[PDB]
Amino acid sequence: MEDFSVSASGLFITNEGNFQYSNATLSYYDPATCEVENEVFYRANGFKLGDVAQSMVIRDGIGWIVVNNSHVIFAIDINTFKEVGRITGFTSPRYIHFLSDEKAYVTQIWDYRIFIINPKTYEITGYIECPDMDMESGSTEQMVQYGKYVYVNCWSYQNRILKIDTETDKVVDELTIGIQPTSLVMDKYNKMWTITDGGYEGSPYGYEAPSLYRIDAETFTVEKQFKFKLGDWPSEVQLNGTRDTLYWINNDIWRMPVEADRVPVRPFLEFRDTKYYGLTVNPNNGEVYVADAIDYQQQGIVYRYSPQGKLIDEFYVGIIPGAFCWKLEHHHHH
Ligand code: CNC
Ligand SMILES: [Cl-]
Repeated sequence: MEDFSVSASGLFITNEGNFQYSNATLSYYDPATCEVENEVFYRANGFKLGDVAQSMVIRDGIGWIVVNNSHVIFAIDINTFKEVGRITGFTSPRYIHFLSDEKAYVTQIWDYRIFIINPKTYEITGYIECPDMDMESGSTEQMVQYGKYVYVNCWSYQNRILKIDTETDKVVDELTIGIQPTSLVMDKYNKMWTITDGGYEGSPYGYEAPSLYRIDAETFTVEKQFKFKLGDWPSEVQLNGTRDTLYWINNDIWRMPVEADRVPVRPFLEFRDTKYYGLTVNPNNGEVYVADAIDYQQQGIVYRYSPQGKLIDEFYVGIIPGAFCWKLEHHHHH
């Protein structure tokens, strides 16, 4: 076991590792020193994260790491990386969304329910049943808040956004769109963005040209749709800190102002026959980080770009780096 006491400002990278090989890891990058630290959860705690580290949220000095195929969320000190607690019993957890210190939602694959937890006591307290959904093909994924409502995309073998009333913990509406919306963000106009992966060739569920959608939160209606090419396998809508510039992965890294009527001809970062897989925008300074899985086998590489697309830095992370979590001392945005 190793003692860490890292920067007040930094960047976590979760590494999924290889599904069913239990080689998921956590990386910590200091943008001021341009130094990366790899395998920091193992190094700090003396045991493995597990299988498919999916996502991470930082709240009140604690990092909540979702380990999808280990049925657990780890709570860590964001400075020492030491575990302060864990929640077990998740079917196959995906994303955590906090409503309070005592209430959060945890989405699942292979379950038709969203888990309700108490992060304070580290307990599962209840379940939200998704309509028209079973265990065999169930999927809830990313979440955004809109007043008293949480919106959630249904990804694997699903084609819906659900609306949850957080005051009753019930799904109160749904919207059917293209198959397998991957990810969900809310822009500063309270308009949601989601991008579909289009399924895959030979899928028992579907295989189609994928789309990027803008969905008004108030009317819960599609306002814009940008359809791509059959065989495209897009992912990971991401916003800048002012929530007026959208990024996503579709071979290339794409950038579009949220009020645009057309996807720009030119991508932010050109495809280079690798596997762009993870994406984030520094919420304070607009710097763009691209996690490249390369070939899903070797150590991944993160590329750090200026908001104008000029390379700043590049560093190795773990295998299949999938997600980022910002550790910021101050947020410039409200
Ligand atoms: C590439 C890939 C990946 N996939 Co697929 C995705 N997205 N996937 C695919 C594709 C594989 C073929 C291709 N076009 O390249 C593709 C699009 C067909 C696919 C399909 C699926 N995938 C699916 C899921 C959910 C997953 N996939 C990942 C394994 C997920 C991977 C991410 C990860 N962290 O592992 C992943 C990004 C990289 C796998 C890889 O090539 N590794 C390198 C390779 C050398 O190692 P490998 O051990 O031989 O990998 C093989 C397996 O991973 C297998 N496989 C891939 N996905 C699954 C899912 C399941 C349930 C099973 C049993 C096997 C697989 O295919 C690979 C090629 O043989 C996953 C961990 C991503 C995630 N972070 O959630 C996740 C499984 C989570 C879980 N707890 O079950 C689908 C259910 C998604 C969907 N509804 O479209 C579906 C299931 C197919 C099935 N039942 O076999
Ligand atoms: Cl680790």
